[PDB]
Amino acid sequence: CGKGYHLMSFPQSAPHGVVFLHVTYVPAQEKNFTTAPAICHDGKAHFPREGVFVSNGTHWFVTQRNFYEPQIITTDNTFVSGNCDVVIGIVNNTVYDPLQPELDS
Amino acid sequence: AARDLICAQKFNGLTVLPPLLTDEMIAQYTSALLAGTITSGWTFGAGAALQIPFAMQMAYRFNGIGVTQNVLYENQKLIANQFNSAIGKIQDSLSSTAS
Ligand SMILES: *[C@@H]1O[C@H](CO)[C@@H](O[C@@H]2O[C@H](CO)[C@@H](O)[C@H](O)[C@H]2NC(C)=O)[C@H](O)[C@H]1NC(C)=O
Ligand SMILES: *[C@@H]1O[C@H](CO)[C@@H](O[C@@H]2O[C@H](CO)[C@@H](O)[C@H](O)[C@H]2NC(C)=O)[C@H](O)[C@H]1NC(C)=O
Ligand SMILES: *[C@@H]1O[C@H](CO)[C@@H](O)[C@H](O)[C@H]1NC(C)=O
Ligand SMILES: *[C@@H]1O[C@H](CO)[C@@H](O)[C@H](O)[C@H]1NC(C)=O
Repeated sequence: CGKGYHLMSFPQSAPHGVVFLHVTYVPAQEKNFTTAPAICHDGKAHFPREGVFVSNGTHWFVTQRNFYEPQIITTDNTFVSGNCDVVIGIVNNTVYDPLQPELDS
Repeated sequence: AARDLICAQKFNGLTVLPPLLTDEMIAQYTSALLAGTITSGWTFGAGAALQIPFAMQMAYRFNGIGVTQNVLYENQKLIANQFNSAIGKIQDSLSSTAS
Protein backbone atom coordinates (compact mmCIF):
# COMPACT_ATOMS: atom_id res chain seq x y z
CA CYS A 1 0.00 0.00 0.00
CA GLY A 2 2.07 2.89 -1.35
CA LYS A 3 5.80 3.53 -1.46
CA GLY A 4 7.31 4.06 1.97
CA TYR A 5 6.14 3.14 5.47
CA HIS A 6 2.35 2.79 5.40
CA LEU A 7 0.27 4.83 7.85
CA MET A 8 -3.36 5.11 6.64
CA SER A 9 -5.60 4.46 3.64
CA PHE A 10 -8.93 5.91 2.51
CA PRO A 11 -11.42 4.32 0.08
CA GLN A 12 -13.18 6.30 -2.64
CA SER A 13 -15.90 4.94 -4.90
CA ALA A 14 -15.29 4.94 -8.65
CA PRO A 15 -17.31 3.67 -11.64
CA HIS A 16 -16.73 -0.11 -11.91
CA GLY A 17 -13.92 0.04 -9.37
CA VAL A 18 -12.43 1.49 -6.20
CA VAL A 19 -9.74 4.11 -5.51
CA PHE A 20 -7.34 3.95 -2.55
CA LEU A 21 -5.49 6.96 -1.11
CA HIS A 22 -2.40 5.59 0.65
CA VAL A 23 -0.78 7.85 3.26
CA THR A 24 2.88 6.90 3.70
CA TYR A 25 6.05 8.01 5.48
CA VAL A 26 9.07 9.06 3.40
CA PRO A 27 12.40 10.21 4.92
CA ALA A 28 13.67 13.46 3.45
CA GLN A 29 17.08 14.81 4.56
CA GLU A 30 19.95 12.48 5.48
CA LYS A 31 23.40 13.12 6.94
CA ASN A 32 26.58 11.05 7.02
CA PHE A 33 27.69 9.61 10.35
CA THR A 34 30.36 7.31 11.77
CA THR A 35 28.90 4.18 13.36
CA ALA A 36 30.06 1.27 15.53
CA PRO A 37 28.52 -2.11 16.44
CA ALA A 38 29.53 -2.03 20.11
CA ILE A 39 31.33 0.07 22.71
CA CYS A 40 34.05 -1.26 25.00
CA HIS A 41 33.72 -0.01 28.58
CA ASP A 42 35.45 -1.51 31.66
CA GLY A 43 36.18 -4.70 29.72
CA LYS A 44 32.51 -5.09 28.74
CA ALA A 45 30.74 -4.83 25.39
CA HIS A 46 27.64 -2.63 25.27
CA PHE A 47 25.05 -3.11 22.52
CA PRO A 48 22.10 -0.73 21.97
CA ARG A 49 18.62 -1.89 22.90
CA GLU A 50 16.76 0.03 20.18
CA GLY A 51 18.80 2.20 17.84
CA VAL A 52 22.30 2.56 16.44
CA PHE A 53 25.50 4.12 17.78
CA VAL A 54 26.62 7.19 15.82
CA SER A 55 29.42 9.71 16.23
CA ASN A 56 29.67 13.48 15.79
CA GLY A 57 33.29 12.95 14.86
CA THR A 58 34.30 13.60 18.48
CA HIS A 59 31.54 12.35 20.81
CA TRP A 60 29.33 9.26 20.60
CA PHE A 61 25.52 9.12 20.69
CA VAL A 62 22.70 6.58 20.37
CA THR A 63 20.05 7.33 17.75
CA GLN A 64 16.88 5.63 16.52
CA ARG A 65 16.95 4.11 13.06
CA ASN A 66 14.50 6.22 11.05
CA PHE A 67 15.01 9.66 12.63
CA TYR A 68 17.89 11.69 14.06
CA GLU A 69 17.59 12.09 17.84
CA PRO A 70 20.93 11.83 19.65
CA GLN A 71 20.95 10.76 23.30
CA ILE A 72 23.70 10.33 25.87
CA ILE A 73 24.69 6.66 26.06
CA THR A 74 23.78 5.35 29.53
CA THR A 75 23.11 1.93 31.04
CA ASP A 76 19.34 2.28 30.52
CA ASN A 77 19.47 2.14 26.70
CA THR A 78 22.32 -0.41 26.45
CA PHE A 79 22.81 -4.03 27.50
CA VAL A 80 25.98 -5.97 28.30
CA SER A 81 26.91 -9.18 26.46
CA GLY A 82 30.41 -10.65 26.51
CA ASN A 83 33.84 -9.06 26.26
CA CYS A 84 35.60 -6.69 23.86
CA ASP A 85 37.85 -9.27 22.14
CA VAL A 86 35.13 -10.98 20.09
CA VAL A 87 33.31 -8.11 18.30
CA ILE A 88 34.91 -6.75 15.13
CA GLY A 89 34.78 -2.95 15.05
CA ILE A 90 34.20 -2.26 18.75
CA VAL A 91 35.25 1.24 19.81
CA ASN A 92 36.25 2.72 23.17
CA ASN A 93 33.86 5.10 24.93
CA THR A 94 32.45 5.69 28.40
CA VAL A 95 28.92 4.76 29.48
CA TYR A 96 27.10 7.03 31.93
CA ASP A 97 25.73 5.60 35.17
CA PRO A 98 22.63 7.35 36.61
CA LEU A 99 23.12 5.84 40.08
CA GLN A 100 26.55 7.46 40.63
CA PRO A 101 25.49 11.15 41.05
CA GLU A 102 22.53 10.11 43.21
CA LEU A 103 24.79 8.01 45.45
CA ASP A 104 27.41 10.78 45.58
CA SER A 105 24.83 13.36 46.68
CA ALA B 1 18.88 -30.76 -46.26
CA ALA B 2 17.51 -31.11 -42.70
CA ARG B 3 14.61 -28.65 -42.77
CA ASP B 4 13.47 -27.34 -39.39
CA LEU B 5 9.92 -26.71 -38.19
CA ILE B 6 10.78 -23.04 -37.58
CA CYS B 7 10.86 -22.47 -41.34
CA ALA B 8 7.46 -24.18 -41.66
CA GLN B 9 5.88 -21.96 -38.97
CA LYS B 10 7.76 -19.09 -40.61
CA PHE B 11 6.36 -19.74 -44.10
CA ASN B 12 2.81 -20.52 -42.95
CA GLY B 13 2.36 -17.08 -41.35
CA LEU B 14 3.25 -17.84 -37.70
CA THR B 15 5.88 -15.39 -36.44
CA VAL B 16 7.44 -14.58 -33.07
CA LEU B 17 7.90 -10.98 -31.91
CA PRO B 18 11.00 -10.05 -29.89
CA PRO B 19 10.57 -8.81 -26.31
CA LEU B 20 10.88 -5.13 -25.46
CA LEU B 21 13.47 -5.71 -22.70
CA THR B 22 16.55 -7.62 -23.84
CA ASP B 23 18.52 -10.02 -21.65
CA GLU B 24 21.35 -7.50 -21.24
CA MET B 25 18.91 -5.01 -19.66
CA ILE B 26 17.17 -7.43 -17.28
CA ALA B 27 20.62 -8.19 -15.84
CA GLN B 28 21.19 -4.46 -15.25
CA TYR B 29 17.93 -4.38 -13.26
CA THR B 30 18.99 -7.39 -11.17
CA SER B 31 22.44 -5.84 -10.63
CA ALA B 32 20.79 -2.61 -9.45
CA LEU B 33 18.55 -4.56 -7.07
CA LEU B 34 21.56 -6.53 -5.79
CA ALA B 35 23.71 -3.43 -5.27
CA GLY B 36 20.84 -1.67 -3.51
CA THR B 37 20.18 -4.61 -1.19
CA ILE B 38 23.80 -5.10 -0.09
CA THR B 39 24.77 -1.45 0.35
CA SER B 40 21.52 -0.09 1.81
CA GLY B 41 19.26 -2.96 2.93
CA TRP B 42 15.56 -2.15 2.94
CA THR B 43 16.13 1.62 2.94
CA PHE B 44 16.18 1.82 -0.87
CA GLY B 45 12.68 0.34 -1.11
CA ALA B 46 11.06 3.17 0.85
CA GLY B 47 12.94 6.31 -0.19
CA ALA B 48 16.55 7.17 -0.97
CA ALA B 49 19.26 4.59 -0.39
CA LEU B 50 21.02 5.03 2.96
CA GLN B 51 24.43 3.41 3.38
CA ILE B 52 25.01 0.93 6.22
CA PRO B 53 27.69 -1.76 6.78
CA PHE B 54 26.66 -5.33 6.00
CA ALA B 55 27.79 -6.69 9.38
CA MET B 56 25.35 -4.31 11.08
CA GLN B 57 22.35 -4.71 8.77
CA MET B 58 22.66 -8.44 9.32
CA ALA B 59 22.26 -7.62 13.02
CA TYR B 60 19.20 -5.55 12.09
CA ARG B 61 17.69 -8.67 10.49
CA PHE B 62 18.41 -10.96 13.44
CA ASN B 63 16.30 -8.61 15.57
CA GLY B 64 13.39 -9.19 13.18
CA ILE B 65 13.28 -12.94 13.88
CA GLY B 66 13.48 -12.70 17.68
CA VAL B 67 17.25 -13.09 18.19
CA THR B 68 19.37 -10.54 20.04
CA GLN B 69 22.05 -8.85 17.96
CA ASN B 70 25.00 -10.06 20.06
CA VAL B 71 24.56 -13.53 18.53
CA LEU B 72 25.74 -12.26 15.13
CA TYR B 73 28.61 -10.18 16.54
CA GLU B 74 29.88 -13.15 18.55
CA ASN B 75 29.44 -15.60 15.63
CA GLN B 76 30.15 -13.51 12.52
CA LYS B 77 32.82 -15.74 10.97
CA LEU B 78 30.73 -18.91 11.40
CA ILE B 79 27.68 -17.32 9.74
CA ALA B 80 29.85 -15.96 6.91
CA ASN B 81 31.39 -19.41 6.33
CA GLN B 82 27.93 -21.03 6.40
CA PHE B 83 26.65 -18.53 3.80
CA ASN B 84 29.69 -19.09 1.55
CA SER B 85 29.19 -22.86 1.83
CA ALA B 86 25.48 -22.45 1.01
CA ILE B 87 26.29 -20.46 -2.16
CA GLY B 88 28.79 -23.18 -3.08
CA LYS B 89 26.09 -25.83 -2.63
CA ILE B 90 23.72 -23.85 -4.88
CA GLN B 91 26.56 -23.65 -7.44
CA ASP B 92 27.11 -27.42 -7.31
CA SER B 93 23.37 -28.16 -7.49
CA LEU B 94 22.95 -25.91 -10.54
CA SER B 95 26.08 -27.32 -12.21
CA SER B 96 25.10 -30.96 -11.57
CA THR B 97 21.31 -31.34 -11.91
CA ALA B 98 19.53 -29.93 -14.97
CA SER B 99 16.02 -30.90 -13.79
C1 LIG C 1 29.23 16.89 18.50
O1 LIG C 1 28.24 17.18 19.52
C2 LIG C 1 28.77 17.26 20.86
C3 LIG C 1 27.59 17.51 21.77
O2 LIG C 1 27.85 17.04 23.09
C4 LIG C 1 29.83 18.36 20.94
O3 LIG C 1 30.45 18.38 22.22
C5 LIG C 1 30.41 19.58 23.07
O4 LIG C 1 29.63 19.16 24.23
C6 LIG C 1 29.57 20.12 25.29
C7 LIG C 1 28.86 19.46 26.44
O5 LIG C 1 29.74 18.59 27.15
C8 LIG C 1 28.85 21.36 24.78
O6 LIG C 1 28.77 22.32 25.82
C9 LIG C 1 29.62 21.94 23.60
O7 LIG C 1 28.93 23.07 23.07
C10 LIG C 1 29.82 20.90 22.49
N1 LIG C 1 30.67 21.46 21.44
C11 LIG C 1 30.19 21.91 20.28
C12 LIG C 1 31.21 22.45 19.32
O8 LIG C 1 28.99 21.89 20.02
C13 LIG C 1 30.91 18.12 19.89
O9 LIG C 1 31.85 19.19 19.90
C14 LIG C 1 30.30 17.99 18.50
N2 LIG C 1 31.33 17.71 17.51
C15 LIG C 1 31.55 18.50 16.46
C16 LIG C 1 32.66 18.07 15.54
O10 LIG C 1 30.89 19.51 16.25
C1 LIG D 1 27.00 -24.91 15.12
O1 LIG D 1 27.00 -25.62 13.87
C2 LIG D 1 28.11 -25.30 13.01
C3 LIG D 1 27.89 -26.05 11.72
O2 LIG D 1 27.49 -25.18 10.67
C4 LIG D 1 29.43 -25.66 13.71
O3 LIG D 1 30.51 -25.24 12.89
C5 LIG D 1 31.44 -26.32 12.66
O4 LIG D 1 32.12 -26.73 13.87
C6 LIG D 1 33.04 -27.82 13.69
C7 LIG D 1 33.59 -28.16 15.06
O5 LIG D 1 34.26 -29.41 15.05
C8 LIG D 1 34.12 -27.43 12.69
O6 LIG D 1 34.97 -28.55 12.46
C9 LIG D 1 33.50 -26.97 11.38
O7 LIG D 1 34.50 -26.50 10.50
C10 LIG D 1 32.47 -25.87 11.63
N1 LIG D 1 31.83 -25.47 10.38
C11 LIG D 1 31.98 -24.28 9.80
C12 LIG D 1 32.89 -23.30 10.49
O8 LIG D 1 31.41 -24.00 8.74
C13 LIG D 1 29.51 -24.96 15.06
O9 LIG D 1 30.66 -25.40 15.77
C14 LIG D 1 28.27 -25.25 15.91
N2 LIG D 1 28.32 -24.51 17.16
C15 LIG D 1 28.51 -25.07 18.36
C16 LIG D 1 28.67 -26.57 18.40
O10 LIG D 1 28.54 -24.40 19.39
C1 LIG E 1 28.34 11.22 2.42
O1 LIG E 1 29.63 10.88 1.88
C2 LIG E 1 29.63 10.56 0.48
C3 LIG E 1 31.05 10.17 0.13
O2 LIG E 1 31.36 10.49 -1.22
C4 LIG E 1 29.13 11.76 -0.33
O3 LIG E 1 29.07 11.40 -1.71
C5 LIG E 1 27.75 12.18 0.15
O4 LIG E 1 27.34 13.37 -0.52
C6 LIG E 1 27.76 12.44 1.66
N1 LIG E 1 26.45 12.85 2.15
C7 LIG E 1 25.31 12.13 2.15
C8 LIG E 1 24.11 12.83 2.72
O5 LIG E 1 25.24 10.98 1.71
C1 LIG F 1 40.50 0.32 23.98
O1 LIG F 1 41.18 0.22 25.25
C2 LIG F 1 41.92 -1.00 25.43
C3 LIG F 1 42.48 -0.97 26.83
O2 LIG F 1 42.01 0.16 27.55
C4 LIG F 1 42.99 -1.12 24.35
O3 LIG F 1 43.66 -2.37 24.49
C5 LIG F 1 42.36 -1.02 22.96
O4 LIG F 1 43.38 -1.01 21.97
C6 LIG F 1 41.52 0.25 22.84
N1 LIG F 1 40.86 0.30 21.55
C7 LIG F 1 41.35 0.97 20.50
C8 LIG F 1 40.53 0.92 19.25
O5 LIG F 1 42.40 1.60 20.57
